[PDB]
Amino acid sequence: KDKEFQVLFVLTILTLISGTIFYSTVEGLRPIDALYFSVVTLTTVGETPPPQTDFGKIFTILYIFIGIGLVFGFIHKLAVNVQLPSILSNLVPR
Amino acid sequence: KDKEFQVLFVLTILTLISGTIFYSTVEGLRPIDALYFSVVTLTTVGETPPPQTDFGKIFTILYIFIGIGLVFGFIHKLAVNVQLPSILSNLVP
Amino acid sequence: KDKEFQVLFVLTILTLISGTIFYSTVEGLRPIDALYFSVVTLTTVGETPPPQTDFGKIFTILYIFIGIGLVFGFIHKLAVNVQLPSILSNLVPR
Amino acid sequence: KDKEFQVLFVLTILTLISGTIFYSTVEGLRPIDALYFSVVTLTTVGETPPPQTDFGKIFTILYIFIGIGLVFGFIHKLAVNVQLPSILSNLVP
Repeated sequence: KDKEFQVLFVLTILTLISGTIFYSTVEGLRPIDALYFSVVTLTTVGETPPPQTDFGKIFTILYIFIGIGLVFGFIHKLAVNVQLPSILSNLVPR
Repeated sequence: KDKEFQVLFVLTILTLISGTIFYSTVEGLRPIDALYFSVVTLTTVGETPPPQTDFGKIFTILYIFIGIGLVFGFIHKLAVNVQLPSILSNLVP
Repeated sequence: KDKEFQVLFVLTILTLISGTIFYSTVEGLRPIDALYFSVVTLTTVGETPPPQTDFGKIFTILYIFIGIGLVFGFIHKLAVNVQLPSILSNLVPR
Repeated sequence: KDKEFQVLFVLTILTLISGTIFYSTVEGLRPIDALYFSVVTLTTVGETPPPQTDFGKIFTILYIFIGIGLVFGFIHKLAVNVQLPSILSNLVP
């Protein structure tokens, strides 16, 4: 698998579980929506409203600075170490 | 050009067709809008509302993780291997 | 100045003038707003509504793919070749 | 740590204080909201409305160009020089 990708994967899931728990609890979201927000926020897509609560905004500011690096690193490794080899193997003629 | 840019181009179009098909079918969008969402979502611009359905949100979460890398790699190759040479050639007196 | 940064700067301004002209004309925006959109769109910040018109959406899709690379390259060079030296010079004790 | 991360940290806080002061004063926002906008705007997340005033839009255009590089450089250094070592040390049995 490659221990780095594996670890990046775990950390990213941990980061997303944490956001998911925080947003459903504090912003009153359904888990699906708290997870959805966490994800589109850390990947910087952002096509949702902002948080309503001041805790929500605060946590969110911290969550982005601490979380964006992990998330983008995971994507990088996924693309470089997972997807690129898959594509390679799939462009082989047999 | 080069087979690499060409392939990256095809994959990106495939990824965008797939999103287009998914969003028009599941979120009920006109193809233009499903394509428009796919594109602004994978490039992370996101200037639209979120998906309405739970399938839509689920697929979208997966589509971002799997798709952002391809899309940004394609833009990278386009910039480096297509646009930069074009600008070079067209700065020559 | 450094000819590369200079050229990147010009291209980015050209790209932004083009978007500014397109959006004020086709989406009916005030120039300030057409420029504002162009900018937050190419930098991927996106905190505006989408385009209304189908031409608008089409042009926008093409404008992002062709424009995001230039814009981010310009930012990179600005940060590396302009801002970093300024900061350096400004951390010198005299 | 290292003087570099430290400096990048200070500059980012300075850039965010400046945006905070600007937006609360010119766009009439509570400091929490002016800080919140500054942050999601420079990190490019953007999940809020745009500025209302023309000064606000102008400043914001400039603030993105000048500020995005600092902010992303700081995140880079934080990830590379702070978070990676922390994770390393805490994977040791």
